[PDB]
Amino acid sequence: VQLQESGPGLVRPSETLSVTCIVSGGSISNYYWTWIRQSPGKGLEWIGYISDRETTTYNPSLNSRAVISRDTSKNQLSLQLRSVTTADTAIYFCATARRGQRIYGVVSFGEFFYYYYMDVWGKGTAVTVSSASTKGPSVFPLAPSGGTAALGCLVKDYFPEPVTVSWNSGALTSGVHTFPAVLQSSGLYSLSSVVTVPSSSLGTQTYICNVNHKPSNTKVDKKVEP
Amino acid sequence: YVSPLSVALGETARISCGRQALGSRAVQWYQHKPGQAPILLIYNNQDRPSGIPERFSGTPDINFGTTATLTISGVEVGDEADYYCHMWDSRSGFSWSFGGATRLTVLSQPKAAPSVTLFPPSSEELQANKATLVCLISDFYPGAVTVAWKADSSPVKAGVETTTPSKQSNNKYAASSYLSLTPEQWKSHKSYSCQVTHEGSTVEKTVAPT
Repeated sequence: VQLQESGPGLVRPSETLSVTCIVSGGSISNYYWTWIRQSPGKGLEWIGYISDRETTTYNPSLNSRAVISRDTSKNQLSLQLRSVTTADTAIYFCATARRGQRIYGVVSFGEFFYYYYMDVWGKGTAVTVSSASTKGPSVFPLAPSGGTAALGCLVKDYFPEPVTVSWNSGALTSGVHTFPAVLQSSGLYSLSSVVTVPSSSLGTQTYICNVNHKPSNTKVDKKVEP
Repeated sequence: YVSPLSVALGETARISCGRQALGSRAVQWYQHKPGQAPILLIYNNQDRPSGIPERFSGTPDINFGTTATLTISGVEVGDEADYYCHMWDSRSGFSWSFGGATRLTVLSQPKAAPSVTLFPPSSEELQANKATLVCLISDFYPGAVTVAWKADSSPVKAGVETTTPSKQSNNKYAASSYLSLTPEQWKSHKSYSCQVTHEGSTVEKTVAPT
């Protein structure tokens, strides 16, 4: 099955976080579904799950701040977390959950237990809890010898993480490297994405980078030229 | 939460569960690499999902006094990741906690020299009244690196923000250093340089207002 999350990317303290998860290639009806999160310098926290009967159960450590739902009409799983605080900043993963039974003796004597395993998961979605507003990234071309030249885009001063970067969509798949971002003292983020190209194919060929800052949200393209 | 374990490349790594079961158990093992979806590796103590390499193995609950352990034979640089042991047993209750992560570091991969690309301020940024020099360092191993900046013959001590190195999708490190100048400063010096020293060797690149 395939899962992709979507989000606010920026949530004010004391407001309600909200994330969604679309599912493909499996019917939502016949399974259990769950949410897990990871916060900076912490571990994976199990939020809670929904059953095929649409019943929900949750970690007490969330303190009933969490609520999890299904929308079969859109095949979408969903989650709200009310009253957020900086500690609720996290990447939020949606996953499938299977139930299995460990039985050590007699059923009737209740000598068995259940357990869940998450077998299919999403990539996560970055959600940040901050007062400040999304800031779009101004993006600058870094212009283009080994037989290759280097080509890049500077994606300056955005908030919060993350930022998507693409080149031409598919055709330039490699060799392109988008670097981890730098966190400025300002608290802004900047990253860079370069690709190595043939000099011969400079001046005949064209490259631009698709920069997405969904939290801004902002969108842009740069045509890189010497 | 993180418990480091370091292992020599190609040997057998053995990660113990953080919890010892009170009662007959069902343990799951999860692998999590930074920036990707976690993966179920073992379920029900010893069961491996299709597509998980038989290199991974768990301990069956035979009722012997044996702690849950993940065994990774022939550990590869690709097995560097976090490993959680989700422990279910009969006297502990519904276990909401995934537990802490054992962070696995695989050691003894070959030394790799850094590639270094140095970009001057865009003509755009200059007309946006800003200037930032960009130094990209990749393909190195190990991950400790010194980046230094120079304006002409003297070492710039500030305006410099450099990321902490981290492994990329070719298992080698990458880092970026940014030196932000004002246009009049850029046009002030004949030349700036970004100098990287890795494992004792220093190489350098240079740009100039043109």
